[PDB]
Amino acid sequence: SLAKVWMYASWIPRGIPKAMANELSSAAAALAHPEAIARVAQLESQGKNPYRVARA
Amino acid sequence: DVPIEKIPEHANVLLKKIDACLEILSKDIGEVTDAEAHEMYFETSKFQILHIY
Repeated sequence: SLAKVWMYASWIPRGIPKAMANELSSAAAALAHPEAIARVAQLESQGKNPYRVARA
Repeated sequence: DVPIEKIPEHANVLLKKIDACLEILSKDIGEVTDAEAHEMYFETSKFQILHIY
């Protein structure tokens, strides 16, 4: 189908940053204090962008 | 010059000596409990330490 064609066409573009993205996500889960991660989850449950909250 | 009745006196002396030894050697040092000695057991945990109060 056309969806498979789009998948096999966009595989190589979509996957170039996936390594660094997963690296940053995992390094955050590991190095960051779990209270900060819990606060992030809370704020996202409250419909807020916790990155903007942190910057503010 | 040593009669046979004087032997148990010597045995009593040496018994006193070895008892004074064994009452000390019967004691032994237990496992250390100072947290400063074992802080790295917790530093190296797979998760960060939660200071919960």
